[PDB]
Amino acid sequence: QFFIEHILQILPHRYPMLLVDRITELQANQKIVAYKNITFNEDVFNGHFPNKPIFPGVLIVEGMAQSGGFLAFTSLWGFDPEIAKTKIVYFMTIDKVKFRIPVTPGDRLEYHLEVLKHKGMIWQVGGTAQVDGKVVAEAELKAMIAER
Amino acid sequence: LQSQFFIEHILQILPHRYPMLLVDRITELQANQKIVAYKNITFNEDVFNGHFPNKPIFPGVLIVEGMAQSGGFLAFTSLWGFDPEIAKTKIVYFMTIDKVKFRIPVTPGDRLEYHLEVLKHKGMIWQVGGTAQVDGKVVAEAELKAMIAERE
Amino acid sequence: SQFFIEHILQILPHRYPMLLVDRITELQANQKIVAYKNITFNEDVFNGHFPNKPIFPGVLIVEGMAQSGGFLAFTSLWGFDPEIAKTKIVYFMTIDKVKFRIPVTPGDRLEYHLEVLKHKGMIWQVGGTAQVDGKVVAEAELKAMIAERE
Amino acid sequence: QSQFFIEHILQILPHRYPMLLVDRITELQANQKIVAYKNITFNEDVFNGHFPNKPIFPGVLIVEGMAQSGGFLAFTSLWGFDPEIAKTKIVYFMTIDKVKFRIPVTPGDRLEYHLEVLKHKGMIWQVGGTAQVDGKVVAEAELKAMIAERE
Amino acid sequence: LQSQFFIEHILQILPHRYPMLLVDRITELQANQKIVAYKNITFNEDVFNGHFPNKPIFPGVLIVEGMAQSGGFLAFTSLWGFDPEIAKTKIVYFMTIDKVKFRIPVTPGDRLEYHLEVLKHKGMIWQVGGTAQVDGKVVAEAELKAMIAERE
Amino acid sequence: LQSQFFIEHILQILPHRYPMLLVDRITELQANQKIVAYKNITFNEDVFNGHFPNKPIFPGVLIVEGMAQSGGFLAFTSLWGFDPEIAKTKIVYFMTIDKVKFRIPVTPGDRLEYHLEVLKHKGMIWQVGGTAQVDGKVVAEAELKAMIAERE
Ligand SMILES: O=C(N/N=C/c1cc(Br)c(O)c(Br)c1O)c1ccc2ccccc2c1
Ligand SMILES: [Cl-]
Ligand SMILES: [Cl-]
Ligand SMILES: [Cl-]
Ligand SMILES: [Cl-]
Ligand SMILES: [Cl-]
Ligand SMILES: [Cl-]
Repeated sequence: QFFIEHILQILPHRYPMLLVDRITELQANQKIVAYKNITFNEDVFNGHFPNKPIFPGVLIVEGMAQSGGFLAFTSLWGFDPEIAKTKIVYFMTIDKVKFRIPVTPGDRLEYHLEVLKHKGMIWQVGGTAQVDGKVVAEAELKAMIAER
Repeated sequence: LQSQFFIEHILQILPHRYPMLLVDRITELQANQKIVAYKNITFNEDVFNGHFPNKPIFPGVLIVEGMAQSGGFLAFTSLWGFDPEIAKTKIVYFMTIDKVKFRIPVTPGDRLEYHLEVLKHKGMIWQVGGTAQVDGKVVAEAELKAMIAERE
Repeated sequence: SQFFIEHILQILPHRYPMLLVDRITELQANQKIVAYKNITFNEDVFNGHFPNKPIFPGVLIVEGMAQSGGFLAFTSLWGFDPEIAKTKIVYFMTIDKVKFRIPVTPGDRLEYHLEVLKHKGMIWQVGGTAQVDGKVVAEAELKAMIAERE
Repeated sequence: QSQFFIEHILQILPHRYPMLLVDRITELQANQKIVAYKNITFNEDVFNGHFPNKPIFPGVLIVEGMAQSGGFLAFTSLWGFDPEIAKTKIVYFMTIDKVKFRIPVTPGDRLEYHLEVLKHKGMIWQVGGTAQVDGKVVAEAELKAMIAERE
Repeated sequence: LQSQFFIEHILQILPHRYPMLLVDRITELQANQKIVAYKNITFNEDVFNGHFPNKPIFPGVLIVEGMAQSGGFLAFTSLWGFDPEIAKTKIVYFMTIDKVKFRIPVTPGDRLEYHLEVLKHKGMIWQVGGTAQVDGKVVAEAELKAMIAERE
Repeated sequence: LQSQFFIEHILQILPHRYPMLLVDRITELQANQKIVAYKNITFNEDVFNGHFPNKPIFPGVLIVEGMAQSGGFLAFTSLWGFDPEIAKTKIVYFMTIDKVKFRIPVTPGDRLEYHLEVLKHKGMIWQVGGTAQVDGKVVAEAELKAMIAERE
């Protein structure tokens, strides 16, 4: 397992845009299973929405893109914080996303992504976000790693 | 129904609030058909503390969000017109997102212009599509379907 | 016995960034409560506690146990009543026998387990532990008092 | 140079969030004048309290943005775009005078700072000018800063 | 109308909220003449994250803002006493600032004391001037003109 | 070893940072014996947004935290003096907290004075006890046992 501290050593994202808390499964060039805890104590809930906290669907996707990003980094150079500290990640395409169940405080948002296709710095992954066994969202995306 | 709406009009229609209200002004609007709006991008926004340190790049997913909110405003006013009292008890869920492509990164100092056109709508379910533009160039394309629902 | 953030928001007066209970999984009147708060990196406290080493504050673990306990005491007397809830305030008088055994970090489901040690009138004494995946990460005893909002 | 983006502004000014009030610089003439701006969006924390339901960019923050522009002008005039010397310098602002507010600034506005050097003697720089939104003057003010060694 | 008001009272009179309410307590007040209030300066303020890293210094412009808010409080209570119901239908507008001097940097642990007197006043327009002090020493001087207006 | 330390010195000794650095200044410091410090309480602190709306009260658990940080500063410096290079490698952790009692609510405008005394110390293990005061009145009491550990 990779914990927050390791996640920090690979992903360029920081607060309040680092939406992955832990990595539970990793299989180079194949897939990755990870998650982020959802708590009321997040600033995003002050406006989405007042008196009715609902984790933004677009942030679920960002969390999936980030999980895929970690798969890309590690699959490319392994766990190398040195190289990681010079790159960043750009979103290229998002497609076929569907939300089925709203994610709320108290939820364990689990990301399940598999590599669809990749070449060089460009990676295309797809999968689902699950809560307690159920699919709350599915999506496909292509992200690109680049030098800062 | 007017065609130009300022931040105060937006706050009376959309349920979104800080830090998730991503539309500052509406420049033009055709009921049940089209809407053009924009959000200014400044370094003085909290998302930039983490995306990314020393390299402020407005998140691509937040661009989608702003396009969806533009559609949501279009949806609501096309349904009930500018009715703040009916609006204060509704929210908006994302149902789907398709064919989005990011062409140019958005940075502090940009005037991110949203252009959404209604592709199909029935009752509460609206499906809009369009682009996000900075200085007349297209920085993003997207298609999305969102649902308006009575808060309960 | 199962209360979600929405039910919690109606009883407790605490709001962001000081509402430290996300869900209530078990509740037995005048006896005990079991609730939890999710710990994620996406929380403002982690910007300074501490940079490059995220560790949920121990005093905030106690705060969450207090809120859980205050919630237990309140509903025990009046049940789920948003009305009365606005006319009352549960503040804590003492805290004691606190012990931190394990660090809580982003990714943990911080579970609160409080029971009613004793109560007399509006003064309630609760105690228990903070648990993460079965282990006891902390423990404490608290005495709260229920009063009229004012 | 003449045009600097947020990237360059970060290497010259010490100001950071939530006090970096200049997004880009569109004009720069050493020892003469500077034209820069900051976008005003609702998605800014200050709007949570100034004011609820009535978002109005604080007037003092406009004067601040103007002060930040003058400082970048002063610094660049002395050493040009030098991130390294930048880290060793300070620009204390000593006084502010003749500031008038004419039109409120709100979300959706492009706050353009127009400043010119009014006097430069030794380490003391005196600048003045206006803040403009869409060609109209929304505020004017005078400022005096001192260049010193950071510590 | 008394002369000591705490944050609870200031909240019911001034329209400013976090992170822009910069007056914590009013210690002295003379209708239409003068007021003495203060704001505690602590490191635990978001503004210090950027002003400046590893060198916390309270923004000079914010000290003026605090003096303005003190003036606004005096102005309002002078005209309507402690009236929260009417106070809710107003906001203050900065009209002018002049003669400001920043003599001493203000930092965490300082009790920023505001001293203002009415230089002129007629209707909603009030002109105040004075100093900001820390432990008896003048940290700043300023003159400002504000206006109380119907929020609509 | 001085007895007066300001925010810039506190920043070199404690690893705490916004929004968990709860000590603004140290007025008295006696090695292995005691420390007197304080934190200014202002409305301009994020914590008051939710504790509580329309009724700002400084969290009691945070008073404790501020007392512990003081005791922690006392601990480190009693052992190494003002050694920033070393402080950067150590970190103090709460082991226990006992006999905590809150007597008076803390609010904006208050100067929260920490008074901690060394009850016992052997190596990296320290037991401190004391009170939190506001204008000579005791608003809280507590005892803590801390541990000075490696930061790795
Ligand atoms: O008054 C207290 N907490 N909350 C009070 C309160 C909360 C809300 Br909401 C409210 O609307 C009102 Br009226 C309150 O008095 C409190 C907190 C800590 C204390 C510590 C020692 C003694 C008294 C205390 C009272
Ligand atoms: Cl959503
Ligand atoms: Cl992106
Ligand atoms: Cl801790
Ligand atoms: Cl203003
Ligand atoms: Cl300043
Ligand atoms: Cl408390």
